[PDB]
Amino acid sequence: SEIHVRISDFPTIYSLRELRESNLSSLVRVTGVVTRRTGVFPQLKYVKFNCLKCGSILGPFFQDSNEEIRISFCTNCKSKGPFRVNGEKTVYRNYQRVTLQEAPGTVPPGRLPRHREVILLADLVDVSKPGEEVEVTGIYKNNYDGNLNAKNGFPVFATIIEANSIKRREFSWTEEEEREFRKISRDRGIIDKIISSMAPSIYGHRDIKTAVACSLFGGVPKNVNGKHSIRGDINVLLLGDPGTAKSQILKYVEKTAHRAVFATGQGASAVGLTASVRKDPITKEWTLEGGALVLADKGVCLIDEFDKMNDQDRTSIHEAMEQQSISISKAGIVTTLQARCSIIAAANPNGGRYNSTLPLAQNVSLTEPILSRFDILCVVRDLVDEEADERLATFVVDSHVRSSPIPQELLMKYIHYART
Amino acid sequence: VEVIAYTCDQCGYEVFQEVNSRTFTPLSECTSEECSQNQTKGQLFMSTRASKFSAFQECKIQELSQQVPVGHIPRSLNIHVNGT
Amino acid sequence: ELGTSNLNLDARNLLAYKQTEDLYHQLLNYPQEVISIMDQTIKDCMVSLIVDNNLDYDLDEIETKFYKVRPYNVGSCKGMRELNPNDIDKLINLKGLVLRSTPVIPDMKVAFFKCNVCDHTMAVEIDRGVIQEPARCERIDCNEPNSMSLIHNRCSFADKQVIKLQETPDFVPDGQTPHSISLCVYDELVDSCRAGDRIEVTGTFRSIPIRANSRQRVLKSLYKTYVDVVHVKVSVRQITDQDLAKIREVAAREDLYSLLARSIAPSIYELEDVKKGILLQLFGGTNKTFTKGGRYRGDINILLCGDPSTSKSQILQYVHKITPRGVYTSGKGSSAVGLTAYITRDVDTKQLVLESGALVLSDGGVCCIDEFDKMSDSTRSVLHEVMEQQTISIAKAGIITTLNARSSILASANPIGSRYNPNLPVTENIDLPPPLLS
Amino acid sequence: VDDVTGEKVREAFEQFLEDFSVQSTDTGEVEKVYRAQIEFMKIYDLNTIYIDYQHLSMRENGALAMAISEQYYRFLPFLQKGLRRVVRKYAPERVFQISFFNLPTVHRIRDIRSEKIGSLLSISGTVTRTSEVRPELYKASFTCDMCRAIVDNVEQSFKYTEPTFCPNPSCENRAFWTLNVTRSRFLDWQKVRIQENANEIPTGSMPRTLDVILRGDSVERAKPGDRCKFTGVEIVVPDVTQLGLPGVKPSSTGVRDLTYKISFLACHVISIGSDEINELKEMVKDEHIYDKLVRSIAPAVFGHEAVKKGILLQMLGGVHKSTVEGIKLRGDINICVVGDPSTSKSQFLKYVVGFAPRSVYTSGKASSAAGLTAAVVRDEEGGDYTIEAGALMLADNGICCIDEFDKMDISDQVAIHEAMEQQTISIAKAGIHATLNARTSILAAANPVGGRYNRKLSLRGNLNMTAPIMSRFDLFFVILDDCNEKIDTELASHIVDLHMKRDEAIEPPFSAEQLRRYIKYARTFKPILTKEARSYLVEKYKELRKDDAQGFSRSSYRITVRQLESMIRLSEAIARANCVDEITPSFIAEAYDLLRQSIIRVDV
Amino acid sequence: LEGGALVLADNGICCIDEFDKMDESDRTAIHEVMEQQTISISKAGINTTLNARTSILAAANPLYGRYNPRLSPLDNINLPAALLS
DNA sequence: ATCGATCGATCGAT
DNA sequence: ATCGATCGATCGATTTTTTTTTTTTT
Ligand SMILES: Nc1ncnc2c1ncn2[C@@H]1O[C@H](COP(=O)(O)OP(=O)(O)OP(=O)(O)O)[C@@H](O)[C@H]1O
Repeated sequence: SEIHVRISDFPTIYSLRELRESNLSSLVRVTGVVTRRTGVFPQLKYVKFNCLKCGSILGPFFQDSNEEIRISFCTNCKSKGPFRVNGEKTVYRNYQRVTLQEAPGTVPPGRLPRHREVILLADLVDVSKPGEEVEVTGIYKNNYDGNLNAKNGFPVFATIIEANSIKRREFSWTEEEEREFRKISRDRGIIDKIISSMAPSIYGHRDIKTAVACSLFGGVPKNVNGKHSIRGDINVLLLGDPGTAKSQILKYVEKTAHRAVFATGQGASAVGLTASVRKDPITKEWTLEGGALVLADKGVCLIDEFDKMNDQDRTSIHEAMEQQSISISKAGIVTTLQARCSIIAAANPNGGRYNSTLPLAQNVSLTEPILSRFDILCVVRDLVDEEADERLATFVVDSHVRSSPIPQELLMKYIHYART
Repeated sequence: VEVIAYTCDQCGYEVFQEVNSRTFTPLSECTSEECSQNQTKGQLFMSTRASKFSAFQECKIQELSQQVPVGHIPRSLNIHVNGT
Repeated sequence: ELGTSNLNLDARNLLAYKQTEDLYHQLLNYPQEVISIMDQTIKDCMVSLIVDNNLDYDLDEIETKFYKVRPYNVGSCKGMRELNPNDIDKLINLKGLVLRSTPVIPDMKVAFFKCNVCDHTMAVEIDRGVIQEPARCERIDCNEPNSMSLIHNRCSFADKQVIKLQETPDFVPDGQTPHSISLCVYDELVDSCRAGDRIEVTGTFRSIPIRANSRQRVLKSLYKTYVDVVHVKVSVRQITDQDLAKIREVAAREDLYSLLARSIAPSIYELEDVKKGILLQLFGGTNKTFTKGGRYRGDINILLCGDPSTSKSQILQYVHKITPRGVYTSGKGSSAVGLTAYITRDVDTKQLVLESGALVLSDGGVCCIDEFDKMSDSTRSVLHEVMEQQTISIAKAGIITTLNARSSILASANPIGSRYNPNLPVTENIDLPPPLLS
Repeated sequence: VDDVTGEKVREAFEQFLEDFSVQSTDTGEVEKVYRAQIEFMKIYDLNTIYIDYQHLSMRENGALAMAISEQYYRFLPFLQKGLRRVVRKYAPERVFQISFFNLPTVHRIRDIRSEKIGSLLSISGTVTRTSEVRPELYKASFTCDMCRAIVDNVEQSFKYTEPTFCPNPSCENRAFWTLNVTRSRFLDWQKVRIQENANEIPTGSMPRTLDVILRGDSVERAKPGDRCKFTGVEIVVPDVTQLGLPGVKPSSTGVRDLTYKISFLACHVISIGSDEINELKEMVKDEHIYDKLVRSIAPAVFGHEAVKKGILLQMLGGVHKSTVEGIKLRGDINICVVGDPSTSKSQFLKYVVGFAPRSVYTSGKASSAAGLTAAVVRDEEGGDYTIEAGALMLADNGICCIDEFDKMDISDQVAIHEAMEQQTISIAKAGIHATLNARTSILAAANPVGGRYNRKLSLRGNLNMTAPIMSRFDLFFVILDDCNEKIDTELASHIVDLHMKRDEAIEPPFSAEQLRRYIKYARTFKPILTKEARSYLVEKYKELRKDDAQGFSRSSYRITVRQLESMIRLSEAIARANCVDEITPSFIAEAYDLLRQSIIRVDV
Repeated sequence: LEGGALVLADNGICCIDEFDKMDESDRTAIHEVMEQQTISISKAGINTTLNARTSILAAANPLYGRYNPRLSPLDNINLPAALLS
């Protein structure tokens, strides 16, 4: 018996720290990085009173997000027979407070990102996940209270906002979309335009992209009653070449992938590459997290040049691909974390363009057993060839002239539609 | 101080209120009988030159450790030094 | 002439002299009231002095200016810990260096008031330790019984600045603790006292109660105590014209380039060419800012090195006294973080507070360096920044600050030999990198 | 009375504010101009004004400005009310903000005294810990729903409660509530605390900061860690956290004993501490400027010529954009120039570091690591994992310079190389994931392992570093120094004049500023060579690397195909300097030849 | 504030053990305590340098396990040369 | 536990 | 006699709070 529209793009396109009382009470779409949040709680929704002296049910009152007053004199009489809520006939709803800081990539230099409260009601609640890059269309207000008896000087109601809508970083299929979209699928040669739509601006190896096409497309686990589901995700590996587009491609997959996370090698890109979290009740509740792959589950892993990685984090490397569930010893809290991610790897060969004609075990310091978890090895080349760059440099120059493949929306929907 | 000395100003005299332990509840207004039953009660606050004081020191006292049982712990004992 | 007022008195000139022999007592019995008559009498004693010269200082208004006594050297007070209860209010000679200086505290003088009507501005001074506001009323008079409006920005104020001070009277009873001292002060006494400085500051004793609950009217028993800070006594340069000529004379002297060097480190023996360098650096260089940029300064830093216990360290120990702004730090005890931007929590205000580093206070004047060879590799890098930019860039923590440090520096060097030994490579002997060394 | 006492100065100032402070006539800046300060303000109607305090100190001879000083806070209202009365006289949803400037003197925090309360005062010092903005009330609807509210007014002093007069109504009140935000006018505010300046403080006492809230449009104007001139609005606020101080803190003697503290409001602040385009057209006409821009580059340095140009070239990158879908093609550029120490290669970095805006520099040895990395910062407290950028981000879309990559070792060479691929970098440790944007032009200098040549040294192994970080930067551009008696006299001549206080008269063709503004004019361009001469560039790359196949012991490299990419960004840099879009092959030859010598430095 | 040790031992003898394990933080202080007549703290707002008249004696153990006669002097010692000088 | 405000009545004024 | 303000008895609300297991850095 209820619905509300999320609607659509409403610039704004304002960030965080830029907002004003001019923006208050009027809906403002806003951007920010998802942060820690409370668990979903029941909301008072519609108030009602079994009261005291005056009789039940008295009928429900509409409150509140969030005020609910004042019930002075009523329902019989007045008081002391005064209004009080009862569990019966009282509608409720899900509620979640959330923290979302402004995006560090959008963070002005040397200035600390600002914290922002994130309100959640109805369907919007719990749909968000912490650490996500996200957009929100809210309404900025002085809301609420104001006491805050601490301030006082200068007297203010601490600002809070609930976005009508939320969107992950930064699309879904529909009938009329998928239906003709199904008609695309019937062709067999579609496989090629999948290479054609693979990385059209990249050119590159049709072969290297083939392996790209493979793990990128995903697959069934598949479960074995009542035991292991084996591994439905591809662990992708790339033997690099200096000067080659290799580092660039996974980045294509980045905006390509519905769910994607790239921590690169180490030093270390986000984040710790593993779950370090210990609580700490106190303080205030602390926060718990897993490895980098925890951020995206069923989403493919993105990493490059493990050679620059520390061996400690590199243990989780072979670790993640193995059990397909994350685990660590710190500290008192005990669980079993299950994360399933396709895993991409591209690392540059030791030394020169090609390490040795001798077997890649000679090529790489990395152990075969840890490499063993890699089903696909992407090896590249080559020594200079005459026409080779004519086939590319001419391609490349024409690429930069800007200033066949499926539209990425279709192809990106294609896989997600498939994985779903 | 054992007893504050308030002074009524207007009615004057002298006020002495006992105080025990760590705290006290200070008197106000005027209790002076000249200001008693008269519409005007004199103002008063403590006169430190007037009121008597007592020097108060204190110390914890640890056990000699030979007296102690083989187990448990040394017992500190709060004491409060006063006067000469 | 100066119209400075605030006379510092003497104490004791009431002894031995007559009369005032009892006033010398009577002042020590009740110093507060004594200053009250005396600050006023000085006014009339000025006014009485001016009537003989008749028209003075344009004219009678300079007498309208307030005068006051700031008496010192009252007997000799014994440390702090000795202090008697009987001593409640009397002048006290004291010594100690300031542990902490609090931010200036505002105080009440004359409270400002208003009613609902008219609204009207009638107010009464804070006066005593209480503020008594009439229920009504000014304007319309009337009455009527309106709440009395108080705008605190209108009412009078003055500075009272709290300083906790740990005295070091020595003669410490043992096992007595290094007790400290509370102080409030007032006006010029406020803020005029730098923290960390041993001082003769004198004042009457003071103790006042405080509410236990800080809600309930109940006060906690015995009163907390603080200093009345009656008087202070801690311990651009403008040179008189004549010795300046002696500079022009001493400059005419032939050996000043040398004779000054013997006076540079008279305590020190030989190593004169070493003194000669010390002689140059203090006067080292001249600023060129050009049209823009430039600023190679005069800043010149020469590292001393050689045999251990050459008394090479006595120079810097000595030179440290020399420079108006000097710097001296041992190796490995000083860190690159100690050279700039501490940014520690104030911890009294419960908020992080940025602090200039060793190099920042190093900025200006000479700087001595112990164990520069022993210095951390994170160290010298902040210095290489100083070596080139003549500045320190702090982007760390919450804020970006690229701060200038322009200052002389000299490092003490201890050869790893420990003897430098005959022959050998030169630079390799000193250790440290050639880029650092050259 | 006092109503009129300020009202006197009111009409005194109201007429005064109407009156012309502009003495300049004819050429100008011929009056009024304060009314124009309204007019241009009426252009954007931002409800604020800049006005000089000094000019009021002029006409009234400061006598009114005297009233502006101590009697300020009390007399604030008469300023704008008459101004709004002037507004009502002139201009038409109305609340205003006044900003004074050019105050007689700046005062220190230690300089601060109680007599200074209610008196506007100029102060400066470094910013610390700015706070996020929260709306303040000062005007709002608050009244009891019984019988009706109808009351929006006053309650401006910080309480913010409460409603008093003509409640409820009609029952006696007082009463209770009701604050209505739906009808309220709010503004600002963000809170900050200025740290006292470092050079001011005597060591080692340390400075004592106090809180300065930023009211008015001055909010958000604050940049933390910056010393800035502050207009006074000195005031004060009650402090309930002072106990065991002790007082005396006087009471109302319903008892809450007054303790007021120093809170300095920021009313106004300054961060310190047309025909020009004709010059461009006058500059754009000059052909020799292509040479002149170079000779005007860095006179503080002696010679090295072509090395200079690239500096400018690093100062204007390529399109750093497109071409879809997709990936955004670079963009940027890189150089690390190396050679014998005392080459004064330092001349370049310190040149442009104090030259180009937001140009960042480091010792290039101990940042330590983060530095550019996230710490990641601990603790909080109350939390952990605080993410610093740090270091080289802030140079974003700007030229970054460092020294001796061999000094920072490999540990950060990883991420250093990382930022060179992904540009913007993702970062954290056991914290929340993040991807930080760094798109930054980068140069640096790492001294030769021998600091010499070693001419027979292949530059590849000569640099003490990996090829990818090597191949990433196009290009390093080695140079060497040796004694030349002609130049030794030239060095003896040219260099000492640098040492010289004079002659400082010697100059390059261009003022560094006029070229820099010209830079931005050059920055505006997005020259795109789609010209078929680009095809000619291809074999030029073919002819570039067909020879480098044999042998590999020469400058190879390969050469890298990315070299053609920079070959793109080379022309990307060239056309901007020449101002023409779509460039030319002759220009293409230039960047091509540039690489040639760039590459030949790897020869022998 | 509560001081002690060197500050407490000033104008008197200070006996010391585990002198090799006093590490750096102590060594530099007593390194300065060899400059004697001073204790220097630039820490916090405290800039003071207070007189330490302390008489100094510390017995310290040779490099592990015990001293080896074959070991040359100063190789056996765990203390810095400038510290022994 | 005490302090705080509400609220009730009553004795004077008009 | 109507109205008030005045005092008092009525009513009810406010009184403690930071240390030992940690963890990314060389
Ligand atoms: N086959 C190719 N087709 C098109 N462009 C290419 C190709 N190979 C290389 N490039 C170009 O070279 C660049 C390679 O950069 P990338 O992001 O791949 O880092 P990387 O070279 O893999 O780093 P490293 O080689 O040091 O690991 C890209 O900008 C790309 O445009």
